Amino acid sequence: CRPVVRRARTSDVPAIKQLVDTYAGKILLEKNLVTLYEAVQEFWVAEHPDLYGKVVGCGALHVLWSDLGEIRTVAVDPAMTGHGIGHAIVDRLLQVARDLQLQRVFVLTFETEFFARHGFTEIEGTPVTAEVFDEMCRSYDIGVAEFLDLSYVKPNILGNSRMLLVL
Amino acid sequence: RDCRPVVRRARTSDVPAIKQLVDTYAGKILLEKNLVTLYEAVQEFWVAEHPDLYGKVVGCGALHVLWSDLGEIRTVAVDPAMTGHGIGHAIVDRLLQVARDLQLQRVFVLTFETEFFARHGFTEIEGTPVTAEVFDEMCRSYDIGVAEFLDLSYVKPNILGNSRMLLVL
Ligand SMILES: CC(=O)SCCNC(=O)CCNC(=O)[C@H](O)C(C)(C)COP(=O)(O)OP(=O)(O)OC[C@H]1O[C@@H](n2cnc3c(N)ncnc32)[C@H](O)[C@@H]1OP(=O)(O)O
Ligand SMILES: CC(=O)SCCNC(=O)CCNC(=O)[C@H](O)C(C)(C)COP(=O)(O)OP(=O)(O)OC[C@H]1O[C@@H](n2cnc3c(N)ncnc32)[C@H](O)[C@@H]1OP(=O)(O)O
Ligand SMILES: N[C@@H](CCC(=O)O)C(=O)O
Ligand SMILES: N[C@@H](CCC(=O)O)C(=O)O
Repeated sequence: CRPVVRRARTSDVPAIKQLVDTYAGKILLEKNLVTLYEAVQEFWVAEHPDLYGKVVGCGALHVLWSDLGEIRTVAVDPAMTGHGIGHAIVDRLLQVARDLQLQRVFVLTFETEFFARHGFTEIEGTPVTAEVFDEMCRSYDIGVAEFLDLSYVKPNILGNSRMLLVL
Repeated sequence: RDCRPVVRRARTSDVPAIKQLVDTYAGKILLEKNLVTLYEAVQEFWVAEHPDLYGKVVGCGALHVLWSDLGEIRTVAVDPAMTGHGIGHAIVDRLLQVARDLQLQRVFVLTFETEFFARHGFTEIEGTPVTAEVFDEMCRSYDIGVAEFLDLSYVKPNILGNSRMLLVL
């Protein structure tokens, strides 16, 4: 299995949404269409080569600061799991992270083994509320960035695990 | 065109240069932008390299996707010492190609540089701007149903009192 992983187009957003909706709830955070469209340039999709490039998976990398990214919304069609599509997507995202000149990537996930294959290690966060987080983000600049590591404080909504990768 | 520069995807390392370009024109000409905004939006940004000066960033531009069929051109800026040589146009050429690649159907822009954008096929349009507060209510409601009747390009607030222009791809 050699999925093609490529940058998303607006035309893939429906398939992305469908993927999210499959797992949305206590596993993945819900996303509406407008949110996805706006984020489209963060998104990569996996194609099924034998099936004419049909989209069977997705993932996103979101930039927080000059040195830090977060992987989000990685999902694979439940009928296509276990063939390396997932790992392919993550591989791509990490390369993008490198190309962008990021130094670290974090993720919030229940799939700790999956991510551990990529070198992610579980860390103990200091999560805050959404409100506190919004305060932090509003103040965020060079000075604040000196002492505040967003990877540690990013809210944990689903109650999953926090993991970190040093590029 | 004098300068046919390399136009490439932004990196986080480029953001200080981008910020410098924006701050050069910010206020009346361009909407200001802090570092955090820029970092988050980095993946929307393209930069123009000086062909001889160690690839130094001498221009920038971005495209922002609003909905399946619509995008907006933002924060296009060129080093003042390097203007009039085709860098601007090279940037916009790229953004427009990105738009097409993305499967956008239309692109808009809010600008004082009307002749510049007209070169790329943009025509002025009669906006019906709303307040920022209203625009935010609109965005919070936005979905397939609303998009049926509400064209965000007509209503996006005009902060700077410039011209509103549209391009059908
Ligand atoms: C921020 C976030 O997104 S949080 C992250 C997680 N997202 C989710 O939980 C959403 C719901 N879950 C899913 O969509 C999927 O189950 C995913 C994304 C977790 C995994 O997708 P999969 O496509 O099954 O992943 P992939 O197939 O690459 O790997 C799974 C197993 O297949 C096998 N496999 C791995 N690589 C390959 C390969 N190259 N070729 C063949 N088989 C492989 C391995 O046995 C592997 O197990 P591992 O997890 O121990 O490495
Ligand atoms: C959302 C938004 O971005 S709003 C719009 C853009 N932003 C701004 O206004 C920010 C401030 N302005 C700037 O940074 C610049 O002046 C820009 C971006 C508007 C123009 O950049 P430039 O690099 O000067 O663009 P470029 O050289 O391609 O400009 C073309 C003009 O200069 C002259 N010119 C351009 N290329 C050449 C060339 N190769 N040889 C000779 N003359 C040229 C032409 O007269 C042309 O006229 P036009 O304005 O009718 O097209
Ligand atoms: N990748 C993020 C979007 C990040 C953002 O643009 O805020 C998501 O899946 O929603
Ligand atoms: N491209 C926009 C940002 C778009 C966004 O909200 O992501 C800018 O010039 O900052």
